[PDB]
Amino acid sequence: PLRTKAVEVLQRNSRGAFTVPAHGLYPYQWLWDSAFIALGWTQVDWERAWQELLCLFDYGQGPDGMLPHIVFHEQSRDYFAQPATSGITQPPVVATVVRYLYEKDPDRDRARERARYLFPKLLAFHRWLYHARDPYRTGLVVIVHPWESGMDNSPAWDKPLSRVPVKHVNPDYDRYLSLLYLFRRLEYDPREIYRQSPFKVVDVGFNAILQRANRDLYALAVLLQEDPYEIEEWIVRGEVGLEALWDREAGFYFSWDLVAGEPIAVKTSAGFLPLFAGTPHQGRASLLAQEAERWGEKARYLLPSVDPTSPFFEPGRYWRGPVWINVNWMVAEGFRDYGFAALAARLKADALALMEREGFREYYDPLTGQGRGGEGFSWSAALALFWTR
Repeated sequence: PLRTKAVEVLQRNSRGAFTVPAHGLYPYQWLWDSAFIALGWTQVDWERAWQELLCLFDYGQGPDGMLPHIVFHEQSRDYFAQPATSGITQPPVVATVVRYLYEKDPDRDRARERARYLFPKLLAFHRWLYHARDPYRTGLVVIVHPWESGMDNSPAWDKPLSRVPVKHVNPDYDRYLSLLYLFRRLEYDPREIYRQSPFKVVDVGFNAILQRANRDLYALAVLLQEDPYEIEEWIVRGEVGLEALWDREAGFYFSWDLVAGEPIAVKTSAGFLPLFAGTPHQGRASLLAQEAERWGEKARYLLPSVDPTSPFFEPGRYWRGPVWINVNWMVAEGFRDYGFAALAARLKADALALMEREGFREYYDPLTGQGRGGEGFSWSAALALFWTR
């Protein structure tokens, strides 16, 4: 059965206080993955759920507040000296997860201590994001590397990647490396990099996840009687920003290319995420529902990472068509919030169906349902568990 196997995947991937994204990988912890995985652990051990995140912050956060998309522990970690880490970040879904753990932990004493310990660290991460990636206080942050979107080869990044002057067991990169070399040359000065990076994009997914996190960080601040001053500012500006990404003519949310100074006219699953942030009004959400329905007419399993009718659509190629469980989850949550129960139910049904038939894989072919990528993929198992709690 799904749940028992899911728990087996997590234990197997467990390395003390953190969980590796998939089987066969080195003992490295990932920011985005660990957040989703924590939700999974709530169905097994709450202390272990909390430890996943404590480990991420304690061993991965620097004095500037940034949370690296990867912490190179190179070893197992005991429950709550400094390992190496990446120099970039990834989707900040963590605050949304921490709010859940805090509100649902049966042990109230533990919840208060863990939430109070993590709050300032969460504040620091959000602060870094805006100070470093939104210096002009627009309300929107930019990613300087396609990897930061957590959707590596999304077709939306194609053009942007083009201008760049030159995790998986199963065996572009030239340009991904160039950016890192540039960041190195600039000795990672936030001010300089934001100004010089040849790749600067306002990712709709990254920002929607961040706006939802801001909203949840605020709730956490009030419940713990912390000062919400800074969070309030991010929320108000963020509300204006995310909604600006809506393209009336195309009837969809697009990411923006600030280098070119234009919207990236490519419809991907990330464009549905503002539903998760809760910014659109009902009319806009229904246009999104209609679009998701359109996609369902060309794919068997719901929510391909890219419009099935898009010329960039490829059924089994990472983020260029395949179905992802974490995205199905966030989008379903959002549709439910706007009253599209049936659409939300379909997303969950397809997600559970895929994992039941193929097991816990990284992504799935939307036309055949074939599993792809890593095996025993952690947040597919974690979300299977959290999904059916």
